[PDB]
Amino acid sequence: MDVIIGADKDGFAMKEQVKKYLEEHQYRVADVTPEPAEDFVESSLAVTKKLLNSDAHKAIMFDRYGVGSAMASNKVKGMVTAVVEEENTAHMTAEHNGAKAIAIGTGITGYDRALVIIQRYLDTEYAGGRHQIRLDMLEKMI
Amino acid sequence: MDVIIGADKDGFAMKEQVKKYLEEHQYRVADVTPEPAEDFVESSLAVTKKLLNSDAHKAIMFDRYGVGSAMASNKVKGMVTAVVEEENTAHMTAEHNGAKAIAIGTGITGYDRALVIIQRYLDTEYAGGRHQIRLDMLEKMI
Amino acid sequence: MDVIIGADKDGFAMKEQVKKYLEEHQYRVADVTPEPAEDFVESSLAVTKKLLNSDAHKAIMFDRYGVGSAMASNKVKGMVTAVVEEENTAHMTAEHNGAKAIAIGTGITGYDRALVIIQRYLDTEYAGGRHQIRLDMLEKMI
Amino acid sequence: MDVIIGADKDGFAMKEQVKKYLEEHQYRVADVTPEPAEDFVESSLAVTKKLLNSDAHKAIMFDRYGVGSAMASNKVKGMVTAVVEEENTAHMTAEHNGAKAIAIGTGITGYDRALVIIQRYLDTEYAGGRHQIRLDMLEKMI
Amino acid sequence: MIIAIGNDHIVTMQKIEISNMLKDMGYTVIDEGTYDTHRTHYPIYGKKVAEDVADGRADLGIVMCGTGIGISTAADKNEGIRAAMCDDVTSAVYAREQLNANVLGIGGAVVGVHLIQDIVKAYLDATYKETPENKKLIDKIDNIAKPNPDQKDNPHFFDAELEKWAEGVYHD
Amino acid sequence: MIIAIGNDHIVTMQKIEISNMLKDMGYTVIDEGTYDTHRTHYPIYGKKVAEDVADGRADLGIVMCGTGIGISTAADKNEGIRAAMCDDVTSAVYAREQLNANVLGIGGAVVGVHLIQDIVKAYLDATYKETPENKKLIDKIDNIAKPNPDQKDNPHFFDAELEKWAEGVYHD
Amino acid sequence: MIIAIGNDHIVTMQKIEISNMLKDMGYTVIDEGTYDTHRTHYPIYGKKVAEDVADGRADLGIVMCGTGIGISTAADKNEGIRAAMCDDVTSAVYAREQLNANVLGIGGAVVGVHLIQDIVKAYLDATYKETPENKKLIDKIDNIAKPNPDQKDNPHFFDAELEKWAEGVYHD
Amino acid sequence: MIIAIGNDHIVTMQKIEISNMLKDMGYTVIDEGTYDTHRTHYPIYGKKVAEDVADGRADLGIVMCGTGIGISTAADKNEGIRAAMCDDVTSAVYAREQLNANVLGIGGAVVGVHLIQDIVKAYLDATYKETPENKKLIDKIDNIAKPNPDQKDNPHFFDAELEKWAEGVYHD
Ligand SMILES: O=C(CO)[C@H](O)[C@H](O)[C@H](O)CO
Ligand SMILES: O=C(CO)[C@H](O)[C@H](O)[C@H](O)CO
Ligand SMILES: O=C(CO)[C@H](O)[C@H](O)[C@H](O)CO
Ligand SMILES: O=C(CO)[C@H](O)[C@H](O)[C@H](O)CO
Repeated sequence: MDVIIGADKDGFAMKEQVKKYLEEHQYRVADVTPEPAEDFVESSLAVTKKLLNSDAHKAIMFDRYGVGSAMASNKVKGMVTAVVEEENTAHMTAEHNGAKAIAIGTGITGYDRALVIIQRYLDTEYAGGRHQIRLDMLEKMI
Repeated sequence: MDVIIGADKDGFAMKEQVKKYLEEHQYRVADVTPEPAEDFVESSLAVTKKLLNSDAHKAIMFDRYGVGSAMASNKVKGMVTAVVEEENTAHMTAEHNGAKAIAIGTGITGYDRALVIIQRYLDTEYAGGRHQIRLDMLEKMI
Repeated sequence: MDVIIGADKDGFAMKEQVKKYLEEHQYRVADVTPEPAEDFVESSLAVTKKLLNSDAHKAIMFDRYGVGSAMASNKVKGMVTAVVEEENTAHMTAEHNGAKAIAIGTGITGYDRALVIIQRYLDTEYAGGRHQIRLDMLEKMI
Repeated sequence: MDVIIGADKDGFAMKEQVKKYLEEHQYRVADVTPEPAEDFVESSLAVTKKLLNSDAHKAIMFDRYGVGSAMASNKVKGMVTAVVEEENTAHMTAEHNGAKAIAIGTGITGYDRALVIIQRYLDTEYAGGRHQIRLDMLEKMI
Repeated sequence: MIIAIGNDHIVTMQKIEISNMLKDMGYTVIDEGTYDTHRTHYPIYGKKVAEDVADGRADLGIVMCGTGIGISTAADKNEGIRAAMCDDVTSAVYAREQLNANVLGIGGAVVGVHLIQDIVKAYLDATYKETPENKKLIDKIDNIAKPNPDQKDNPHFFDAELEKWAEGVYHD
Repeated sequence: MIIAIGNDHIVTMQKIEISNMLKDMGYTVIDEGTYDTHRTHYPIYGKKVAEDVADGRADLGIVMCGTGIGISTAADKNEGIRAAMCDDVTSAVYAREQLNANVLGIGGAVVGVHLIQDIVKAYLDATYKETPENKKLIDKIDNIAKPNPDQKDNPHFFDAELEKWAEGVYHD
Repeated sequence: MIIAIGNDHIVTMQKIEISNMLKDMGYTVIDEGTYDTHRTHYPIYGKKVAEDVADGRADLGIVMCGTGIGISTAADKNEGIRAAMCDDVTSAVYAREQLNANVLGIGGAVVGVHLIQDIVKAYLDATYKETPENKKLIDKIDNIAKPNPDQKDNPHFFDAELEKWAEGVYHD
Repeated sequence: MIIAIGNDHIVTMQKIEISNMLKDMGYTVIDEGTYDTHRTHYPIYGKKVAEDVADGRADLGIVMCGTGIGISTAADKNEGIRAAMCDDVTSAVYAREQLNANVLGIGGAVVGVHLIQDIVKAYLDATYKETPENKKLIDKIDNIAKPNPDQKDNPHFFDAELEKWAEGVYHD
């Protein structure tokens, strides 16, 4: 499975740890920010571009609060980014939403919890069906 | 106001950060683990001992998951330790419970959130009144 | 205390029974339909007229289903008529609403229940206070 | 469809009206109280005996409040009697419960409403299935 | 068909149950009554539902409050409306069949939800059966009140009372 | 005074409201009915409440289910019990005053909470008043059923049915 | 101040609690989200709340769904909006103080009511404090999306999807 | 497996949701926590659940109150118990796998029901994985408190405090 990752200065440290984790678990990782991005807008948009152009359908954005990377990337047409800070949304956003990416706030979520959130997100497939109407609506928006 | 703090190897890093934060904000801190404790049982019990044997009513225990320090320190007769991961319990446990100490898991809670949790806890006083019956009950237990 | 009563052909029988009941319990009754009214529109309007043009604040309208007498009399500006089939509304409509009259359907409510409903209604005074805003609103309508 | 009916002095009048109604609608009626029963215990038990011995599975007991006929007849092993004063229970008790009979209180329920209750009860079949466990439990009791 | 529904704060939960049922049944619903459970005033929602029905935005209306008396009375006090206060299936069917009532009132705090569902379904399923007898009754009913142009379709009709409320004029 | 209360899963919320009220009124409550809303069987709780009353562990009992018919009937089918199914205040008062009913049954899904509160209050406030007439009725009722020692104080009485249920015998 | 609020059917009860609180706090509320718990679609309400805020009918907006992700994303995808998805107090305060977020999103099924209340209170109490740093971030965010006049103030924007739904195209 | 559950009056509704889920999952449930929403005291139910687990009447326990701190602390203060206060899946799994916690505490007013369900399921699904490391930690934990025979299996343990409560000693 492919996973796109990116981060600004505040999320870089965790991004590096997660990258190691992903490689250890046989994931093909595409890091769009080998060096920390100027800010979360740059990193989140870099992740969005790489994702929407790649065949990957999973991505992780790292910054201080998560909120920013999601706020910025969701402005992109067709993109769906979920800020995740607990274990239920970790899988529900994948199951119900397009969850093309999740955003983790390094100042909000501890590492051990982030890994559980990440693994649940990666292990969950989109359910489609009735949920597609909402995704069609979102992709229609700017 | 006085604040008693302590941590094992996992929570030591954040403990050091919070100590600097607290001292910068005019708080008189009593660090019972200048060097990381063997484990969370030793650190939580050290904090509890110093607390119950002092005129301070606020304490912070640091470890990896929070649960351990609370599970251990709550075994001490008269002690009341709250694991805190969000901002509502941060103040409610002090208002309603004896909240002699809060336990923060560094693998669960990010630093920025930890500071908000800590500040809310420190800024809240016990309400007494009807709540005392429950505290009287707890102190009666082992 | 005074009570205004009236009924059409369907509610006449119970009306006569209640009149005897009321008179036996020291109630001063004003019967506006000594002979059954043509229909519930005539009986309910007769009761309403006598009520709004008198110093009484309690009235009982009798017909087959209750709904008709209330539907008709409520069209009169300032009137408030409650169809009553159970014992809670019996007192609540007087306490909260102007409850200038209650309407009982003889094809719906048995006599023994009717008496309990009536007694509860007669024994309850309007609470005023916050409820007045709603009564002021109703009286403002046609 | 067969229907067993019975009543004491207070329920006799309505019983007679309903009997006429049932005959007009092609129902085969078995009246166990051509003359009013001494009390509701006698009438309700008379109805119960005739029912549990007949092939009929519908019955109507009439008294002043309904409560008594149900309280007495339900003491009979295997009997299930429902006091009915509104239109939902009228059918739900047949659908879910054994509803071998319904009890109507003439001092509680008006004639027009009683007819709607009766017709809904007569038009509804027991659903069986999951409900049978509860009926098996009831029939096991004294 | 379009059903307009309204309620005061005491029965918002019961209103939600009925709204859900109506939609499952295929009805289009216009929810006017209050949306939360914050203290408000029944006449406001009774009037809104009444006007939806009178103006043709909705075919029928359903209104509820604790006992239903308040809001159903408010709905009745509007042009083109015949509101039927019914806590039972029997009178509700009579209301529709004989009086062609176009607004149903129910006490959400005195009637259980299963029975409320039954009353609503019976009321909706019923059909007005005109006769020279009930047509005369209905016409008499439609001509009792005197039309007030200041009330008809006037959203600021109760502003006066609302201001006094904000000023604490109606304290307990 | 001690009041035992029970219910099936359809009306647990209504039971909770009544429990709260009874305690605020100063009564001691023994909650037997089901505690959550997981599908279960009304006779189980009707029997539990009935025995609390018959054995003297409770002074009176109150049982509820969707319509009340099932649980009140279950309660009535026990030694020492006179269970009255009352969805109204009038018959509830009659039940207490004339039949000395010691178990009150109510349909939590057909009666609104405010009216349920009124029925319970009226029933409890009422007092049995013996008369040569009702004493005779009560005696008749108390002697209709034939006591079954196998049912009396046997909490495992329905085990056979519960097993058949766990085995899918009662599928829809 | 005016607060617009919206939600999908999964969290209508949580929305009601927040609505009640906002009014008790003195805010004027414009409830757009769904009013009952009948299955519906979060983008509809997210868009309605977003436009209330963008058009100046409301000062701020609050949207909720099970996790908040869907409705907060829908809200964010509108001109003039900066929607922040915050299940905690810390990031909510950051959203207001640093990003001048004008729409708050919360997961009504993952956050408990008491914490939801705290998040809302903290968000509202917070004040945006401009700095050369966040002014630059905010400008970037406001210029990412390309405006679509066909979406702006068009309440029929999702009609095609709603029709496909009514026709069973989105079956499970 | 048997799960004992308890709660104070603030989260009775959340407890019901979990009880329902546990039963759907095949677990046998012993509900000890309060049954209605009348003001009561968390230590009572925390102790009852703790003893069920310690005495072998239940395999594991789950306790909840507003924040969960009170009742989980009460559960921890009993012989044979290791109570884990967890508002998240991660620490709950650690609690079971490393500390073999036999009682799970959750804040029913701060965690949303969907997340509570996830925490409970993860906690139950997890298995204790003994190592010389955690066995030493656990043994140290089990030996911190000094056993008090007057508390162990003593139902009247809190009578003293309850009497004072009835006497208005704990007024606000
Ligand atoms: O039943 C009502 C009006 O008839 C209302 O629900 C109550 O008056 C309530 O207190 C709101 O005014
Ligand atoms: O009313 C009831 C029994 O008379 C019950 O609430 C229903 O049958 C319910 O479906 C449970 O069996
Ligand atoms: O959380 C949600 C969207 O992110 C919604 O509440 C759920 O998808 C729900 O099933 C309605 O679509
Ligand atoms: O969270 C709690 C104890 O920690 C309780 O829910 C509250 O104190 C509540 O007020 C009952 O005491």
